[PDB]
Amino acid sequence: NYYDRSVSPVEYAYFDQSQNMRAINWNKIVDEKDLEVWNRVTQNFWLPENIPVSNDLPSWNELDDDWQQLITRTFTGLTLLDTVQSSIGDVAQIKNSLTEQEQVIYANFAFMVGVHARSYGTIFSTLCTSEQIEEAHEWVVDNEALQARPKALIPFYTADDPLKSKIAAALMPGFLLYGGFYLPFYLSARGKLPNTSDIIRLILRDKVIHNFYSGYKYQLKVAKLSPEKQAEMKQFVFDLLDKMIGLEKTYLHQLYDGFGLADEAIRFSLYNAGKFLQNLGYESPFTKEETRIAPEVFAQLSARADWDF
Amino acid sequence: KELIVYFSTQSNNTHRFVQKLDAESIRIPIDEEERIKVDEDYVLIVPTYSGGKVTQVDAHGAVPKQVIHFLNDPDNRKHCLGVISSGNTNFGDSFAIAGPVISYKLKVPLLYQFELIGTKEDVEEVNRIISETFNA
Ligand SMILES: Cc1cc2nc3c(=O)[nH]c(=O)nc-3n(C[C@H](O)[C@H](O)[C@H](O)COP(=O)(O)O)c2cc1C
Ligand SMILES: [Ca+2]
Ligand SMILES: [Cu+]
Ligand SMILES: [Cu+]
Repeated sequence: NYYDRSVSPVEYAYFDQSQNMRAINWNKIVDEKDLEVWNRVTQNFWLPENIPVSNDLPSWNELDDDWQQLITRTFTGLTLLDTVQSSIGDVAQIKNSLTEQEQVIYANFAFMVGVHARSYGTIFSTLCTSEQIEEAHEWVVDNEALQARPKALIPFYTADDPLKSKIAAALMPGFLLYGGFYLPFYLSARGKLPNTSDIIRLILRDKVIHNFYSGYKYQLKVAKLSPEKQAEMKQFVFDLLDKMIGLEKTYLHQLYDGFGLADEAIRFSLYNAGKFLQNLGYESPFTKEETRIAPEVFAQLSARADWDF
Repeated sequence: KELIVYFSTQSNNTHRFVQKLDAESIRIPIDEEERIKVDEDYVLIVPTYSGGKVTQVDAHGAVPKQVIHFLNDPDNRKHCLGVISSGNTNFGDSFAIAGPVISYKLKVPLLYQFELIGTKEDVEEVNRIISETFNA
């Protein structure tokens, strides 16, 4: 069989030049889950241009300068995390792929997280001034608590431990941005910036699959390690999440300082930390109570919260 | 005679949730060439795979094809006491919508909704709801 005596180009390029290269085979698929994910993320393609946030101007102009600045700062902070994941995180996963299709799916992830980062620009272009925009960028660069979070993850992407790189790749869409995503849902529960929330919901529809897929591939790799190394990787995950929860809490208490949103934002963050663990195959230690947010804010996330007959 | 019929893809999230429950469970096969016969009353537990499609919510593919094939057999259909559905709230208005779709098609109660492999509380609650469903 050609497949067992050949390597994918990315394997050839970075790991093994002793074998000839095989073209991707979409006709004989190793893992049907890859086809399931590829079909959904490509069929779910969208651009921020096709959501008109001009209809948010009325509700935006009613907000005072402090709230407008909070929104601009929060979203520029999320832009940084998407820039990290698009330019470093998702592309770094390509060479560590178990399957050929996975290599192309992570190329889609990198592009679409790029679209996420671009979408915040579309919102700012419509609502904010040139001064408000540059102020948010200055604020992100000089915010040490903000900078600490991506600075903690990037080393895993550039280092030579594929499993630790994969955990980081799941943690970004699985956890790190939800502290910020609380704000648009909080506002849309008060009928404020409703079209902005439609962009957030399209972003979440991508990130939920990104977290699932990175988590799915992590579980397939760790399952091949000895029981000892599996226990070591589980300890690393809980230790890394503990550290990242610490940095996120520090950041959100500064971000939401004087707005009183930090408590709910952190509970929403921990809710998603629980789902991050579950999609890595580990039990969530968080209770229903300590991950609870206001029903009206959760309603903005989800209102839901061949047949022969 | 407490019994669960469930479906789970290769990711085995729904499988792991069901194996934590008290009641005996039977898996609907992933392979579309394979079918099962169930001749005892069961609660159906299934994940959602519509992928947050919008036309308004597009419920196409919410119910996996293997679950449709299973329910299409009227011998299997008649034994369903109710449906529990799973998914992820980050799919928004498409969250766990396999449940409502099956609830409507079968005329059976939507008993519960959960996420991924479920929490301690989900196990506790689903154990109780299944016990009450079979007793009542
Ligand atoms: C391609 C894809 C589409 C999905 N679509 C939905 C959806 O429309 N609604 C939802 O609540 N969850 C959705 N999910 C989340 C899954 O239902 C969730 O991961 C579930 O735990 C999978 O169960 P399984 O591992 O037993 O197949 C989707 C997941 C994938 C990979
Ligand atoms: Ca999921
Ligand atoms: Cu602004
Ligand atoms: Cu992502």
